[PDB]
Amino acid sequence: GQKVHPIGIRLGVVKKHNANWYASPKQYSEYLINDIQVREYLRKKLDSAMISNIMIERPTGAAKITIATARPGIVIGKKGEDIERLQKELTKMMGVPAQVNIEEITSPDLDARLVADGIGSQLERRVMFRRAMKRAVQNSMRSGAKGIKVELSGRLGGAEIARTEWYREGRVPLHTLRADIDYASVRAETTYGTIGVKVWIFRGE
RNA sequence: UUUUUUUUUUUUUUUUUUUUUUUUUUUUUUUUUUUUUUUUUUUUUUUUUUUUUUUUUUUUUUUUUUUUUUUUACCA
RNA sequence: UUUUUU
RNA sequence: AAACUGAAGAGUUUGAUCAUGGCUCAGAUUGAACGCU
RNA sequence: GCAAGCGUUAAUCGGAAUUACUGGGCGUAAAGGGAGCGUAGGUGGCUCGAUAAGUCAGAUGUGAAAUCCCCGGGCUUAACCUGGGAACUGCAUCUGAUACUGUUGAGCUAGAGUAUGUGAGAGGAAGGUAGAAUUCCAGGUGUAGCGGUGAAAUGCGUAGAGAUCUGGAGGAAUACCGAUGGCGAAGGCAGCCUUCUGGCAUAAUACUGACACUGAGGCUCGAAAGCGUGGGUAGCAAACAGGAUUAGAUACCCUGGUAGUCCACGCCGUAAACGAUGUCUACUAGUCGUUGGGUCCGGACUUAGUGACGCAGCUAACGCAAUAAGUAGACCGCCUGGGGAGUACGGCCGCAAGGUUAAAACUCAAAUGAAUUGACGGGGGCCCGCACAAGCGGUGGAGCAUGUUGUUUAAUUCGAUGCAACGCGAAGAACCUUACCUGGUCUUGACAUAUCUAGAAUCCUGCAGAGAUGCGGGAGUGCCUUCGGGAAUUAGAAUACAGGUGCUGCAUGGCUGUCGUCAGCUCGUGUCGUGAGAUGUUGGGUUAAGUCCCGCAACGAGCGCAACCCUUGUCCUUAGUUACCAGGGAACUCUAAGGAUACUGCCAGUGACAAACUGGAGGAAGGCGGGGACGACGUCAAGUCAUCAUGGCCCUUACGACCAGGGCUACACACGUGCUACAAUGGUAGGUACAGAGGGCAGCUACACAGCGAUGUGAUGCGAAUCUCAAAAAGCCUAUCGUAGUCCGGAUUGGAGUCUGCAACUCGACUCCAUGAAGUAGGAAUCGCUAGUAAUCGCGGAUCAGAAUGCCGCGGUGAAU
Repeated sequence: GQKVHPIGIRLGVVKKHNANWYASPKQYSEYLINDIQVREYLRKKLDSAMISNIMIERPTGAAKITIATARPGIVIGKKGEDIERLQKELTKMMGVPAQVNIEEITSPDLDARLVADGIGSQLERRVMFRRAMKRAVQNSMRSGAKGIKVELSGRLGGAEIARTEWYREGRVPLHTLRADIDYASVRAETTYGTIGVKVWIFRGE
């Protein structure tokens, strides 16, 4: 526990906030609470389709939610009937129409959250942690990442003593502020406890 | 028995001349030390064996007892 | 000159 | 014609190593005993 | 896995090459006898013969049968029985062979010895002698110290020391030479001279003719200490005495000091007696020293020693390496896990001390060698950081605030505990928070889904009660679809369950501290090593930096460093309101976006023809311009299950849930952080200046009036570059106080109020009047700070109804070193 968040330290130099609205000092708190509610609802509902970058920007009441997923087809549904239900469920627990327009991740091996959640799903499927970690490294490296680091922390393989393991390939220079490093941290709820999964994908400058 | 020596702080020792209680070691609190020693700062601490007696005042002067040491306890 | 221990 | 056919190692000293070196084990055997059957 | 058996125990061999004949070792792991001489023994040169014992071959006799093995035969198969073979590695007697061993005859010279000439040497034994120096004694001069130590003190000295000079006595050792130099079997042996005496080295000739090597027992010699008798006795010095040091100091240091050390003659018989390496022989790259000879032309060669390197070979490695630990041979000694133990007992030796030979029980699964990586050292070298030093100001003493301990309580909720817990979680406990205590209560429950019964929810009410709660009365009849009805909704009908700040941070995730913003930490390939590993990453510089350059069996890479980010320092451009004011202006400040500049870029030197450093110019800025964020691999089973999430454990009319009151605020006490002071560089009373940043509808308030004041009423502007908080204080001028516990300090207490809030008793903050406590500069000890810093002065904000001396920021003045 001695490292800054890669996204947060880069929030203004090369990255952008995944929430772009403006409020007044009194309105801001309720905007933020509603935003966090929508985010947690979305991440629990669309847990099948591999969404990674839900972005909330609300211009004057009406909002424009933008989810980026690697599998837009399943979350949109047939002719677009799941997306309408999602639209109205968002609108119900926000103020007025939440236009959710859905992007597409054309390289799911370069997004850190998709890699981390894949490793997590494999871990909850009682797959060897070393093999899952190495598979993710290989997949990202041959998909074209300039660097990938993946850290697995916890009771790995049912071990009584938790340990931290990791693999790195490429550069992933955390201290460089202009590095374009995607980062994700998820948890796999195994049968022996929680295993934390951290993924750094360094893509350029 | 006897004659001398005395008995005081936790201990072992100083007083004292009627007008007061002492070092040292402790002990307690601090401080140095990772922590304990050592060390350094502070403190606390005496029915002066007891009991009559004299004095305005006694641990100190008298008398008794009581512990302590000694030294004696011999002749048939 | 004088630093014992765990 | 034949009597000419036979040879395995492991554990344990160290943070690790190689050596030394003891201890221990896997085999065969019995005029056997004991326990369960 | 075995199976009518399967396991255990006992016992033997195996594995164990762990007694090694096959088939081990002894430099450092256990192991070379202290060294020699030599007895028994073992082994042993060349040539020509003899013999035929060993040896080899053949034949014969025998080596019982059974068993083992081979080929078969009979039991239904098999076990079993059985025929014939093979074998029985042996012994005996004859015959043959003669390479080797034995026994012999003759011969030989190469191993080993002899005679003769030269040479070196601390080889040994006995005498004598010399010169320095110490000590002692006796004198002359001389006067107050000497001596000793890290300091001292003991000690010596005015009865005259020490110093200096002159005589005398005596003992021991032999500076310089002096040297991995010499000699000796080892132990050992140093002045010089004589005597007695051993070995060695060397050139040639002659001679003997295997006379040799090794060697159990045995004998001899054998450092130092020690023992006996008799002498000696200067210095040194066990013991011993005193002085110091120390917690102690039977020591180390100091001052003395006896045995002993010296001699003679004897004992002892042991040493890390070491090269931790038995002796002897042969052979096997080389290079450079040195000692004693010799031969040739200052060198060359050859010998016997004595050293340093270094192949092959050897070794576990270190290392050895013609002076082997290599390649072989002869003989001897020794080892067989660590302790017990080189001990006991018994012999033998000894005057004794003791030596020598040498077990066992028992006990433990190790004990060891060499090397590797770290860590550490009261090891070495180089370097950095407010680490010290140089300074400035504090803390530790007072009162108060706050946190913790302890104590006390019904409870004083829980966690944080060396740095890196203690104004920490908590960015703000009257109720709430709240997790604790007392009491009053509820049980699918305050909260989610499954469900079916009525109703739009929702609003207004009465009483009882501290409240949670309990019992009752009125208004409303939703909306879309419409007679199935639906997003919400109130009271349960029950099972699932919910709920748990209950436990385990030593089951965990996430998050954080810390070494430490220290400069490190690794990897791939290559190479080296049996290997753990190494190299890279080390070295010469250089840097803030594993920064950079150059070397280099390394070549490269990664995370760290730096840079990219924010802020500040100068300028330019766009823009000019609510900002600004030089002459409505578009100058300026400012505001807030985008850029410019700074790069060792230029100059001079130093530097390996480098990296780099030193100084200079220009510039607002000069070398990293200043400040921040950014915290490598990892370490502390570091902190957090009470933010959260979570594995497991635990409670489900209760450890869950609701309400009122109380507690978290108690104080013999102790500590940690602070604030206010102890005053004159100041207090007080008047004037008069100069900020920044931040907040404001969950509000800030112009102004007026009332009040001593906190505040209260009316009212105005402002979601703010507009209005406001708001006046900055320290500062400057004048007066006064005149060193006093005061005109310092402002705790504590009494009284009266204002606000916030349902509510100020426990337990709020301010205001006013009165009181006026300790405190006069703080022990041992200890902390922060290197420049706009410390010190000091005010001003904002988060949390927040109210409640900062804490936290987070802002500017003012502004050092010392």
